[PDB]
Amino acid sequence: QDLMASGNTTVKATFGKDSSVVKWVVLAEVLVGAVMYMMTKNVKFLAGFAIISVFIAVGMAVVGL
Amino acid sequence: QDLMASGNTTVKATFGKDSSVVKWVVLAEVLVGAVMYMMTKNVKFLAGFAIISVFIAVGMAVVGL
Amino acid sequence: QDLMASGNTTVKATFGKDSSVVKWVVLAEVLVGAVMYMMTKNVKFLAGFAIISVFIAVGMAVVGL
Amino acid sequence: QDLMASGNTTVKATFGKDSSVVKWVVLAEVLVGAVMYMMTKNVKFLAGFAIISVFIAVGMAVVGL
Amino acid sequence: QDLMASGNTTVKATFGKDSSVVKWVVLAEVLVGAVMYMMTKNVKFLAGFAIISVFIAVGMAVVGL
Amino acid sequence: QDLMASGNTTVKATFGKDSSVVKWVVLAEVLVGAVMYMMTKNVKFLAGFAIISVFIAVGMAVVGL
Amino acid sequence: QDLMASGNTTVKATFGKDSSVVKWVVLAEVLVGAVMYMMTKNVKFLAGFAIISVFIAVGMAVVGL
Amino acid sequence: QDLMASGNTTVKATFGKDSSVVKWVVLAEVLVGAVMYMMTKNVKFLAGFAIISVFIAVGMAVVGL
Amino acid sequence: QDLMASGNTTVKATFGKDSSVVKWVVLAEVLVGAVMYMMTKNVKFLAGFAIISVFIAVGMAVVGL
Amino acid sequence: QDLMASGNTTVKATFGKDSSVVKWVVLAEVLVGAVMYMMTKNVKFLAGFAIISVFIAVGMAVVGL
Amino acid sequence: QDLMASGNTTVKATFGKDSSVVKWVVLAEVLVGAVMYMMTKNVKFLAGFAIISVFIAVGMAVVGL
Amino acid sequence: QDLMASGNTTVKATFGKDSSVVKWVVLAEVLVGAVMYMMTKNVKFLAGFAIISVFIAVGMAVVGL
Amino acid sequence: QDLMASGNTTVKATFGKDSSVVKWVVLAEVLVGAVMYMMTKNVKFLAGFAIISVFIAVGMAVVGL
Amino acid sequence: QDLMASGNTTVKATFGKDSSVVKWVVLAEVLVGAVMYMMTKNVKFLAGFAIISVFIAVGMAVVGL
Amino acid sequence: QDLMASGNTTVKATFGKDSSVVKWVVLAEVLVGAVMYMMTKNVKFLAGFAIISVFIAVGMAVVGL
Amino acid sequence: QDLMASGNTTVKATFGKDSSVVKWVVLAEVLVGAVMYMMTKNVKFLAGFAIISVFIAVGMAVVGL
Amino acid sequence: QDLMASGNTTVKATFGKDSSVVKWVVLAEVLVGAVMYMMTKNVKFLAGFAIISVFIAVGMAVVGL
Amino acid sequence: QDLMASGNTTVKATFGKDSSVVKWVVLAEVLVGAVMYMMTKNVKFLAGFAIISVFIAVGMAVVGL
Amino acid sequence: QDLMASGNTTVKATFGKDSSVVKWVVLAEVLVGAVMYMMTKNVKFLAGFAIISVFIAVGMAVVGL
Amino acid sequence: QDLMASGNTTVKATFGKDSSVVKWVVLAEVLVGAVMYMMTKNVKFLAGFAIISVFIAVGMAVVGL
Ligand SMILES: CCCC/C=C/CCCCCCCC(=O)OC[C@H](COP(=O)([O-])O)OC(=O)CCCCCCCCCCCCC
Ligand SMILES: CCCC/C=C/CCCCCCCC(=O)OC[C@H](COP(=O)([O-])O)OC(=O)CCCCCCCCCCCCC
Ligand SMILES: CCCC/C=C/CCCCCCCC(=O)OC[C@H](COP(=O)([O-])O)OC(=O)CCCCCCCCCCCCC
Ligand SMILES: CCCC/C=C/CCCCCCCC(=O)OC[C@H](COP(=O)([O-])O)OC(=O)CCCCCCCCCCCCC
Ligand SMILES: CCCC/C=C/CCCCCCCC(=O)OC[C@H](COP(=O)([O-])O)OC(=O)CCCCCCCCCCCCC
Ligand SMILES: CCCC/C=C/CCCCCCCC(=O)OC[C@H](COP(=O)([O-])O)OC(=O)CCCCCCCCCCCCC
Ligand SMILES: CCCC/C=C/CCCCCCCC(=O)OC[C@H](COP(=O)([O-])O)OC(=O)CCCCCCCCCCCCC
Ligand SMILES: CCCC/C=C/CCCCCCCC(=O)OC[C@H](COP(=O)([O-])O)OC(=O)CCCCCCCCCCCCC
Ligand SMILES: CCCC/C=C/CCCCCCCC(=O)OC[C@H](COP(=O)([O-])O)OC(=O)CCCCCCCCCCCCC
Ligand SMILES: CCCC/C=C/CCCCCCCC(=O)OC[C@H](COP(=O)([O-])O)OC(=O)CCCCCCCCCCCCC
Ligand SMILES: CCCC/C=C/CCCCCCCC(=O)OC[C@H](COP(=O)([O-])O)OC(=O)CCCCCCCCCCCCC
Ligand SMILES: CCCC/C=C/CCCCCCCC(=O)OC[C@H](COP(=O)([O-])O)OC(=O)CCCCCCCCCCCCC
Ligand SMILES: CCCC/C=C/CCCCCCCC(=O)OC[C@H](COP(=O)([O-])O)OC(=O)CCCCCCCCCCCCC
Ligand SMILES: CCCC/C=C/CCCCCCCC(=O)OC[C@H](COP(=O)([O-])O)OC(=O)CCCCCCCCCCCCC
Ligand SMILES: CCCC/C=C/CCCCCCCC(=O)OC[C@H](COP(=O)([O-])O)OC(=O)CCCCCCCCCCCCC
Ligand SMILES: CCCC/C=C/CCCCCCCC(=O)OC[C@H](COP(=O)([O-])O)OC(=O)CCCCCCCCCCCCC
Repeated sequence: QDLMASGNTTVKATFGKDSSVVKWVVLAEVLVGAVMYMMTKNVKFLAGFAIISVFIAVGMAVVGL
Repeated sequence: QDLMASGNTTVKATFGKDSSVVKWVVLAEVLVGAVMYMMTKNVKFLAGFAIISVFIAVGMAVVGL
Repeated sequence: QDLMASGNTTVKATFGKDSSVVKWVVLAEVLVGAVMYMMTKNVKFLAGFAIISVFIAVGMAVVGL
Repeated sequence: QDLMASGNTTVKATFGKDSSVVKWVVLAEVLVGAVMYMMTKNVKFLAGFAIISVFIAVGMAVVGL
Repeated sequence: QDLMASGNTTVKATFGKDSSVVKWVVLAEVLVGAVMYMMTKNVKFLAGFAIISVFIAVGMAVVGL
Repeated sequence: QDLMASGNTTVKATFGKDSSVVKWVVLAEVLVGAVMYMMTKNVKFLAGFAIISVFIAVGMAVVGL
Repeated sequence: QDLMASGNTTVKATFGKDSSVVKWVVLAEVLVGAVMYMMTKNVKFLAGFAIISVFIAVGMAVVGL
Repeated sequence: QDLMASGNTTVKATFGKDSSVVKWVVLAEVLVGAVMYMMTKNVKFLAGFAIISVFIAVGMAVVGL
Repeated sequence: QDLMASGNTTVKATFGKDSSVVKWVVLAEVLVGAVMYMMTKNVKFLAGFAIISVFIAVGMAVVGL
Repeated sequence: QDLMASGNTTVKATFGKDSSVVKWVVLAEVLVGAVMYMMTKNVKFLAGFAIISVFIAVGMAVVGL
Repeated sequence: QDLMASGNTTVKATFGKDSSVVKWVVLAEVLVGAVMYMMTKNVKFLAGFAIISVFIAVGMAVVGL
Repeated sequence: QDLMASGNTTVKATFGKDSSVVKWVVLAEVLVGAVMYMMTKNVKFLAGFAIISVFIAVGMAVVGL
Repeated sequence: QDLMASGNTTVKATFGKDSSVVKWVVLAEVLVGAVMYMMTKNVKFLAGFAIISVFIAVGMAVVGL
Repeated sequence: QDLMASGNTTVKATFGKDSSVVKWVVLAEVLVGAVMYMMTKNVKFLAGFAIISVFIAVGMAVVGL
Repeated sequence: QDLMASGNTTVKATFGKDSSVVKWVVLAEVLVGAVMYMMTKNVKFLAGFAIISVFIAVGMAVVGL
Repeated sequence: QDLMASGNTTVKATFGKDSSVVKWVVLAEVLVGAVMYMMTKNVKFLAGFAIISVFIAVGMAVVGL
Repeated sequence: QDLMASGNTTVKATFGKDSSVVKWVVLAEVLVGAVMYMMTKNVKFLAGFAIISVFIAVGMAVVGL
Repeated sequence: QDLMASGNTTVKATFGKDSSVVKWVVLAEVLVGAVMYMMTKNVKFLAGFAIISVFIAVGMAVVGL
Repeated sequence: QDLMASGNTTVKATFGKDSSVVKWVVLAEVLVGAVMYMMTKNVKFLAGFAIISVFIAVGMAVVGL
Repeated sequence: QDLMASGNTTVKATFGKDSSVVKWVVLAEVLVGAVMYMMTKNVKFLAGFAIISVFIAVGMAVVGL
């Protein structure tokens, strides 16, 4: 008797591991990092996209959708 | 002579430990954390999904539904 | 010559220490706290369910139903 | 020559210090306070049942039934 | 010798668990919630249809028509 | 003996899943979001139309008209 | 038996993909961005008109008017 | 059946490519840059008017008024 | 044998699609919107006359006078 | 057989495009904007009289008095 | 048949281009600017009276009283 | 028919070129500059009273009271 | 054959342009404005007596007593 | 034939230019300003009594009692 | 014929130049200044009691009670 | 006829020159200064208690309680 | 021939300057002010009893009983 | 001939200087201040009980019961 | 003739010097201070429980319950 | 007659010296210190867990639960 069971499918494909939103977030990270590195010359901005990637992976395994 | 005993079943499966609402809350946490980390570069946002998980567990054992 | 003595039983089992209404109130507290913590990142919301629990206990001993 | 002297007994046991109505009023106070605290997070609602209790005591000593 | 026994049938099918009025009430809830969420951006409006559903169920079991 | 059975058809096509009112609500959401994003520059307004869409779907399956 | 079918045409041409309101919103974005960049010298304001454009496109395909 | 078609002309000549407001914005940029360069001696302020100019051009071609 | 058939003509020209009352209502809307926008500076008042117009159209087609 | 046709003339000259009320509204806008700019130093108040002007024009063409 | 034509004269001399209210507004601007410059040492306050002057001029030509 | 013409005299002598308020503002500038120079040893504070003086002069000629 | 012609004189001097009632209304406005300005510090109260004056003038010319 | 001419004298001396009420209003202004300045340290409160004084003067000349 | 002339005496001695309320206000200023200086180490708080004193003097001469 | 004359005594001994509150303020100053000097090694913190002392003296002579 | 002259004495001592009712009103004012100040921390409540006192005095001199 | 003289005694001992109500008000002040100081860390809450005490004293001397 | 004398006992033991509420307030202070010190590293939070303790003592001696 | 005596036990074991919350606070301190030391290389972060420990001890002895 679960009254919100009908939506998982949609959610899983719009906000999920294989979805467009996630790729847009990672693309934004790349561009922000490049623009900041040009202005400050600080190496901490060259790792940005890596730490996010691993993070997202570890996250989606805890939800189990 | 308990007059609201008939509903527990439904409640327990719609708002419970094994329910879709809880997974949607945790998914929202992941996405909010990623978007905030991209804009501020602050590490406090990388722990978000963990502290929530433990919290929910400790909560559902106190209700005992 | 008490004219409302016949109802205590029912009341005590519908609005009492061992009743479904109380568990629904505590469950609502858990869910509200999680949703608020996700949006504000403020630790005051992680204690909610504890303070309510003790409160209810201290209350039901003063009524003595 | 008091023409309403016959009823005190009944009144004293239905609307009195040791009566069911008073316990139902205090129980309602507990429940209202918990539900309001969950929605507002304001501490003024955690004192409700105390101030009522003392109040009722001081009242019943002035009537002297 | 029950003088209003003839009507239950009609009532049970016009104002009952399986009736059109109940579905119209739940539909109104959905639409009101969507319109309010668009104007305020407050999440309390996304739960509306669930709490009503459970409520109606628990109600119709107490009447026993 | 259901006395309001004659109207479902009309209702289902005027206030339903495939109806004009729903599309006008979603269009209003798009426009409100764009105007607010221009003035505040806050990303929470870029998700508006998605969360509403899923919501409506999950709603219309619970009514079953 | 749809009772509001007569208006779509008008709506689609006044609040639509090819309408004047949308162009006025995008023009406002350009001007706000220029005035803010002059006062703060922050590059985040140089992307404004792009993100809005894509957004509107993705929106109008979900409504399907 | 476009109900706001009558205004484009006026808008296009008051808030447009060939309008006085745009020239006042660029003039303000020149003056702000000179005053800031005098106080800080930083070369980033000598490019201000160029980047704005190109920006406005690219903007007005996307609106197509 | 319709006993009120003689009046439609008059009604249709005094309270109708092409009548003076409707234009006075729309004129009042324009003036109220301008006066409110001057005092609050809120954009919701700039759409008033549009939503009314479409509304009236959709209405007069349902009456069919 | 239009029973309110006699008044348009008067209305059109008292509440119209060429009327004193409209000029008083625009004058009030100028003065309010100046007084607010003096106290806050915010540029949004320097555009007030323009947006109103265009608005009124677009309005009076939809009424067609 | 203009019913408010009798007042323009008075208005034009009390709230107009050559009126005392306007001079009091500009005087207030001068004094506010001096007091703020003394406390912050920020040059943006030295232009205040100029931008207001031009503004008022451009305004009074659009009203045409 | 100017309805606020009676006050200029008073205003001109209380908030004017030859008034006490202006001298108090300039005196405050002197004292603030001395106290700041003692703590920072920065020469920009030794010009304060000059730039204000010229400013006030140029201001009072634009008001023409 | 006008049956109420005898009273105009009296009316015109008791409720008229040159009458005591009007001066008492304007005096009340002055006092209310001062008391409100002292408590709120809002400038809208400093214009009160002006707008009323013009209003009364424009009114008495429309009656023509 | 003015029927309320007998009272002006009294009014003019109780609610007038030379009356006690006006002095009490100005005294209240002084005290409110001092108490607010002590708590906020904002200079806008040091001008209060001046602006009121001029205001009252300009008011009493328009009434002409 | 002044109807509130009887109270000046009392007022003048309770809310006046030589009254206890004024001394309590100045004492509060001293204490607030000391406590704030201890926490911030900012010299603007060492002048507080002086500026208030002069202010009160200049005020009481304008009321003339 | 001074209506608040009865309290001076109490005030003068609780908030006065010879009172405990003043000594607690000076003690707090000593402790804050020592803790700050330990962390920054800046000599400006070694004068704190002196400047406060003189200040309080000069203050209490202006109140004259 | 005054037909109600016999009662003044009684009235003057029950509702008068030296009567118990007046003291009860002033006592109520004190208590209300204290309770409100405790809950809001707003200084306007500390003046209550003073303004009432003067008021009553000025009132009883106008009646002359 | 004072008709309410019989009650002063009772009033004076229930609502008076030496009464329980006053002590309960002061106790409430202490507790409210402590709870607020814990949450905000603002020193204004540490003076609460003092200012009330003096206030009550000054009040009871004006009533003279 | 004190009508609320019967309650002091209860009050004195529930809201008093030796009561559980006071210990819960001090415990809350300890926990809040520790959590804040962990996040900010500011020493002002290490004194919290001391200043409250003394405060409560000084308070309970002024009430004298 | 202590009305909240029933809860101490629970409180003492959930918020106490031997409780899980305290250990979680100290664990958080360790982790925050390590992460900060890695990024800044400042030795002040290596003492964190010690100062907290002593603090908590000294606190729990003052409450005496
Ligand atoms: C729906 C369409 C999505 C389209 C995705 C394309 C994204 C392209 C973004 C490129 C922007 C580059 C701008 C930039 O680098 O400026 C630097 C600023 C730094 O500002 P700050 O650190 O000084 O406060 O950086 C910032 O502060 C933030 C600016 C960038 C944030 C906006 C992008 C958010 C999109 C996230 C999508 C969420 C979808 C639900
Ligand atoms: C029923 C369908 C549920 C679908 C669940 C999908 C959720 C996907 C959400 C992704 C949104 C990402 C937006 C974002 O990151 O923006 C950042 C903002 C921060 O705003 P602020 O901190 O500046 O005030 O973040 C915010 O402030 C909050 C924005 C996100 C909150 C909306 C999500 C709430 C859904 C909870 C479901 C409750 C169900 C009863
Ligand atoms: C009879 C069936 C009971 C079913 C119980 C299931 C409860 C599940 C509730 C989950 C709701 C989550 C919504 C949420 O978190 O939104 C946050 C808002 C906060 O609003 P605000 O602070 O901005 O004013 O939060 C709020 O403001 C309040 C929203 C939640 C209140 C509704 C729940 C009340 C049920 C209490 C039952 C009483 C029974 C007599
Ligand atoms: C004879 C049988 C008695 C049974 C007693 C059981 C009582 C259980 C009550 C639980 C109700 C909880 C509902 C609740 O908390 O909602 C909050 C509202 C607040 O409304 P508002 O503040 O926004 O106006 O709260 C309210 O506004 C008031 C709602 C509660 C009032 C109804 C209870 C009155 C019973 C009193 C008995 C009198 C007997 C003569
Ligand atoms: C017999 C045919 C039934 C047809 C059912 C279709 C229902 C469709 C309703 C859609 C209406 C949407 C309007 C809306 O969302 O406006 C918001 C307002 C909120 O007003 P407020 O909160 O500001 O006071 O919302 C409101 O305040 C209430 C407006 C909606 C209430 C009217 C619907 C009641 C129908 C119930 C049927 C009962 C049958 C016995
Ligand atoms: C029947 C014809 C329907 C036609 C549909 C076209 C809708 C087009 C709407 C475009 C309006 C844009 C205005 C806007 O963005 O202003 C922002 C405001 C925000 O106000 P606030 O947040 O500051 O209180 O936003 C608001 O607060 C709300 C303003 C918009 C609400 C009005 C639209 C409601 C239509 C819903 C239709 C219901 C049908 C039953
Ligand atoms: C119907 C005729 C439409 C005419 C369209 C022409 C638009 C031209 C607008 C140019 C305004 C430039 C002003 C400006 O840049 O000031 C900056 C402010 C920023 O304020 P803030 O960030 O400090 O709160 O910016 C703001 O905060 C917002 C100010 C701009 C908002 C007003 C424009 C809204 C028009 C939207 C049309 C909706 C139609 C339904
Ligand atoms: C309608 C008439 C328009 C007249 C146009 C003439 C503009 C002349 C402006 C010259 C101002 C020079 C002042 C200056 O350089 O000071 C520097 C400050 C920097 O402040 P900050 O960086 O320290 O926060 O700079 C600033 O922070 C901003 C100060 C300048 C902003 C005001 C100009 C805005 C006019 C835009 C017109 C919009 C029309 C809708
Ligand atoms: C026949 C003799 C006439 C004597 C004329 C002398 C008038 C002197 C009036 C001075 C009253 C000042 C009181 C005041 O300022 O209080 C403010 C209140 C505001 O109340 P609110 O806004 O909070 O609802 O303000 C108000 O709300 C209204 C209070 C004032 C209204 C009473 C005056 C009406 C007289 C009009 C004469 C009509 C003759 C037919
Ligand atoms: C008939 C006898 C008249 C006696 C005149 C003596 C007046 C002495 C008044 C001194 C009061 C000082 C109180 C004070 O400064 O508190 C500040 C508050 C501010 O409140 P807020 O801004 O936070 O809403 O300030 C306020 O909000 C308003 C409080 C003061 C208003 C009351 C005085 C009104 C008297 C006007 C006389 C009218 C006669 C018709
Ligand atoms: C009738 C008896 C009068 C007794 C007079 C003795 C006054 C002694 C006051 C000493 C209080 C010291 C408290 C203090 O310094 O705290 C600082 C706060 C600053 O708060 P903030 O700036 O952070 O908002 O400071 C504040 O924000 C304000 C706190 C002080 C305000 C209360 C004193 C008002 C009394 C005025 C008397 C008016 C009589 C009508
Ligand atoms: C009623 C009992 C009074 C007991 C008096 C004993 C006072 C002992 C205080 C010792 C505290 C030492 C703490 C310390 O030095 O920390 C440094 C901080 C500096 O903070 P910041 O500069 O980084 O913002 O310093 C601060 O920022 C401020 C912290 C100290 C302020 C609290 C003391 C105020 C008491 C004043 C009494 C007023 C009575 C009405
Ligand atoms: C004949 C015996 C008289 C005995 C006199 C003793 C009076 C003692 C009164 C103490 C009551 C304290 C209660 C209190 O402070 O509560 C605050 C409320 C405020 O309510 P609100 O502002 O939120 O609407 O305050 C109020 O709203 C009003 C509550 C107080 C009003 C009742 C007192 C009226 C007595 C007047 C005597 C008239 C005799 C003809
Ligand atoms: C007859 C028996 C009397 C018993 C007296 C014992 C009193 C004990 C009270 C302890 C309550 C502590 C609660 C507290 O501190 O919460 C803080 C709130 C602040 O709320 P806010 O500022 O956010 O609106 O604080 C408040 O807003 C107000 C809450 C406290 C007010 C209730 C106490 C009133 C009793 C007055 C007695 C009057 C007798 C006629
Ligand atoms: C009846 C049972 C009582 C049980 C007592 C146990 C208390 C344990 C409390 C531990 C809470 C720790 C939470 C915490 O430290 O979070 C920090 C926040 C700071 O918030 P902010 O400064 O950012 O606005 O801190 C806060 O802002 C406030 C959060 C803590 C306030 C809630 C505790 C109040 C209880 C008082 C009892 C009154 C009884 C009448
Ligand atoms: C109920 C389950 C509890 C689980 C306990 C496990 C705690 C593990 C925490 C590890 C987090 C490490 C994150 C970190 O080091 O980031 C550094 C930031 C510094 O931020 P800032 O200084 O730049 O403002 O650090 C911060 O600013 C603060 C981030 C850490 C604060 C969150 C932990 C609070 C838990 C307290 C429990 C209270 C229970 C009532």
